[PDB]
Amino acid sequence: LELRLKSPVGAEPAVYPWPLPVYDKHHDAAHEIIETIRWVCEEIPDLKLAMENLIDYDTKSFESMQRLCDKYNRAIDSIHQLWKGTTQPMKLNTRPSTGLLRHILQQVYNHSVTDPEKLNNYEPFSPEVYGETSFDLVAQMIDEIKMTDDDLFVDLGSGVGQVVLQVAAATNCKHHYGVEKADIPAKYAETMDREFRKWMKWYGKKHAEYTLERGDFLSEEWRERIANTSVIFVNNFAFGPEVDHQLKERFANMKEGGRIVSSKPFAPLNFRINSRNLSDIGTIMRVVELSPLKGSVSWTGKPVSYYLHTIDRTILENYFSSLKNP
Ligand SMILES: Nc1ncnc2c1ncn2[C@@H]1O[C@H](CSCC[C@H](N)C(=O)O)[C@@H](O)[C@H]1O
Repeated sequence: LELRLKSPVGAEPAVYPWPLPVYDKHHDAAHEIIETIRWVCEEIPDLKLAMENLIDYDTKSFESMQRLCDKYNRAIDSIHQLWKGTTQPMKLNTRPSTGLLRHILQQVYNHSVTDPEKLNNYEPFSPEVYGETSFDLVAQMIDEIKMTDDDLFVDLGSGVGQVVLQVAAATNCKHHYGVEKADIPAKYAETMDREFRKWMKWYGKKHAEYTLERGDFLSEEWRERIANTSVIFVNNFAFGPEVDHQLKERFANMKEGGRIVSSKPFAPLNFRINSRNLSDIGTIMRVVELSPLKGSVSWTGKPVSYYLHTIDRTILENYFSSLKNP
């Protein structure tokens, strides 16, 4: 006893058991199905036409849901016949739109994070405190911090890996990495990885290369990896002064133009270079606050902020030039 959705591009159908599972208070498989059909309709205008010709969905009855799926599946067959005619088939090889990606990542997450409660079982007041950066902040990061095929992206402390997946889907960096130390999120990230590749194949959408790794970003191996990374993302809000200090040491080896996006600044925003602070990491970076997304508040009730650091040794060079002057 099952529900099936055919892939728009001929991948293996998506199959859902009955009764349909629930993911949390605001997400279940029934609505995932309905939204998936909605989104495939956005990918294919012709399919959207066929679906207009709409019905009552209850989400409680098998026959009603089996009915909805059958109507979608029949419309998919016909579109597939259309593509055998003269009609150009949906272009493959494209990136998903923002709206489609959101849905894809929610879907991947719901299928991968089988017990979301388990992510809260970290040692409190430690660097392992878990918190998820929202899809919208990542989207803003992607928009403002323009990346090219020259860039290498790393999420330091990548959790279940969903920041990496979003960036990999939206940009053409040569490679994207996430590294995560804790067992529970790193275990989930393995399923996130498989579900992402599967679902992206299912929709016929491409992503850049990425790897999700278990590891410790303070390790010897990671010193060099960090030095060669051009865009670092790091949700360091709960890392603490010790870990932040260790990261500063790693960042001091980065190249000009290297960028770090973080939820807590690595240097003060008003940094004034002088004779006492010569070795502070502030001597080699510009730090700006990224614009808050309209009406977004933190647990502090203040607009949640992220910070962009750009490696710029020009700061230091200019100070030393000034010392050869009046
Ligand atoms: N030394 C270290 N190496 C790898 N991961 C670390 C670490 N110290 C802390 N972390 C991880 O950093 C994560 C912070 S939560 C942020 C998760 C994700 N990047 C997001 O923004 O949505 C936690 O999972 C914690 O385990």
